[PDB]
Amino acid sequence: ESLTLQPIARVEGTVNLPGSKSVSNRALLLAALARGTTVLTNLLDSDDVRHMLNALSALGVQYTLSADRTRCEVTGNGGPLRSAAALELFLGNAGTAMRPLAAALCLGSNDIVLTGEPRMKERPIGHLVDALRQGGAQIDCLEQENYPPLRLRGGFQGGNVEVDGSVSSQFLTALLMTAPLAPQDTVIVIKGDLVSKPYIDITLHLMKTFGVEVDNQSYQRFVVRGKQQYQSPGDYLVEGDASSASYFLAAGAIKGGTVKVTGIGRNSVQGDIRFADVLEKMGATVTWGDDFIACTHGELKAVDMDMNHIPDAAMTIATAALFAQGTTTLRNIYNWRVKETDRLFAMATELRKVGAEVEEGEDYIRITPPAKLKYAEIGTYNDHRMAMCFSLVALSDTPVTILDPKCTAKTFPDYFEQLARISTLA
Ligand SMILES: O=C(O)C1=C[C@@H](OP(=O)(O)O)[C@@H](O)[C@H](O)C1
Repeated sequence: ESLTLQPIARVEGTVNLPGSKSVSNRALLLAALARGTTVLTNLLDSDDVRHMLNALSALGVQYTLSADRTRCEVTGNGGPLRSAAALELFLGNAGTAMRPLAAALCLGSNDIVLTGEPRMKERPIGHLVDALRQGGAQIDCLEQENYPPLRLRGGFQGGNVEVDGSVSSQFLTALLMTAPLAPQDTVIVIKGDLVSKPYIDITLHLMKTFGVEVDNQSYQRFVVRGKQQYQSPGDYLVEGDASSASYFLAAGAIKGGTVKVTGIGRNSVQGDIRFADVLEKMGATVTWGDDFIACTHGELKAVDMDMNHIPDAAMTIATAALFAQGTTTLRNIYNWRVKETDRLFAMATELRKVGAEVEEGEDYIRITPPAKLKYAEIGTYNDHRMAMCFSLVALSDTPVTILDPKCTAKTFPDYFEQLARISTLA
């Protein structure tokens, strides 16, 4: 399968964002653990969320979904997830299911195997397993240490644990969400640098919404009290997805017009709202509201920036760089290599097909645009963001052909239709 995008002369309009994947999967897990019934509004319907929903169903969590799957009423367990069956749960390539559920299922005495698609068995989890085992969990890495599939037999108590922060923030997120329900207090010491810190902030905001606070000591040590129970907030509104928003804001920066996205704004908890600051630095004009961000085209110039705070939205800058004057350098993005694909390799390989000169560093990428873009078929590596980032090539005089376009469904099934709604073809 492929989709050819014809050259787009102008983008403009207003995009009502689908729900945030990061918020959706945290809120589903917390609602399943909490006391009380939580009603989630603007939940994302995408593969990653569906895998979380299916796992929760298999684990006995009671919930109802609206016809469109964006409103979900979750009856909380008022305690850890529990199954008497020796289940095997398939989690696709959803890190926000695999990492958080691996930790959550270490509470109690279940016997559950977590697995996923071939790529998920190549994505690291050892830093999380190490910390969980330090706290008493029984875990078997059935194929190789440091990777799924995992057999979880429970027993996490708490105590003094160390988690490496240098590869994924999702390990710390998973520990943070599970620790409050453990029988003992947990003191988490961070080994090394912590990457993707804004996603830790999402986790802490969500936990607070569900009635639990922790002591965050400068992102280097976290004190969590055990013996707690999450408390349903009642209604909870899932923010629009700020990572999905990046494509439309960038499209406005490149080929607007003014493109406005709704469902996020200046006070959102998602770190990817800071992507708009990059577009502003490149020369676009950005306007903020409480519930929108808008971007209007201006002449674009390259940037050289540390992108560790926005690793996903940073991919959008890599293709937006094709439209900027000068060489763009994106630094401190090593963990691109361990995500849906090796995104440093993939981004460099596909950018070169459209004519860019690319230096693929170990943990950075440097992109020098060609004078004129070239037509290419873009491989997408079963990575939603490769498809969505390369859609921006068509904001030029050159079409682009996206291979396997349905991979966008990991987080954004209707991406191309939403892009078409704001596009005027040349
Ligand atoms: O916690 C989250 O919701 C996420 C954390 C990030 O991963 P890393 O912490 O591995 O960078 C991000 O890339 C991912 O898409 C979503």
